[PDB]
Amino acid sequence: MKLAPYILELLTSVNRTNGTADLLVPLLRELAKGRPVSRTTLAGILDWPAERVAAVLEQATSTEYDKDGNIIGYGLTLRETSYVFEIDDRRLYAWCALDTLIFPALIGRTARVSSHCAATGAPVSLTVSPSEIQAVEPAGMAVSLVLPQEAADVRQSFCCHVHFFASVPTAEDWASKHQGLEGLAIVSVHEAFGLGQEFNRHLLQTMS
Ligand SMILES: [Br-]
Ligand SMILES: [Br-]
Repeated sequence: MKLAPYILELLTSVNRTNGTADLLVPLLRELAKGRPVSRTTLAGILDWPAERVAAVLEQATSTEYDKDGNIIGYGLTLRETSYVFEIDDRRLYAWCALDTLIFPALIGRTARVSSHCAATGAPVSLTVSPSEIQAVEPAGMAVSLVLPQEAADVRQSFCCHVHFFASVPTAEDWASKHQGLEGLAIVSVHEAFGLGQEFNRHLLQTMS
């Protein structure tokens, strides 16, 4: 289907005033190491004053912190979710299915991704590299999409509705009971991977 509306609103969400756009890729590569990331440490990687890191993170209200106040989660997270994202034998997590498709290209790693079907609980897994997906199991895997909401925080408006499914027909039966979500749509995991590629392409080009 025509996914331009999802690309557009996802980009608008990160390019929004005080958006995450320019800190997102450096933060994700830092979290991919598997350790908490201090705000001060992130500021030096970015060469931003502390107040700028703070304003971005303050707007990103779903950012996850540990007991020491360090960053442990923003899309990619050290805190368990339904989306397992394993790099180099380190088990990390992601906030939603589409995140697992986007991150490999941004952090330059291949991930073994696993979850369960949101409609049936069936195990699903695949290998996501910067350029391709492989070992899609089961092969007909599907993803749900919704329209990101203006100014809303991404995780409650978008992430918590963006799931893996065992198949497009299973997913479409599930969707038929959730028509109250804005712009709900079902795509194959391949089409979702293509959407994330377009997101990443716009993201990287709009980066200093
Ligand atoms: Br369209
Ligand atoms: Br995002």
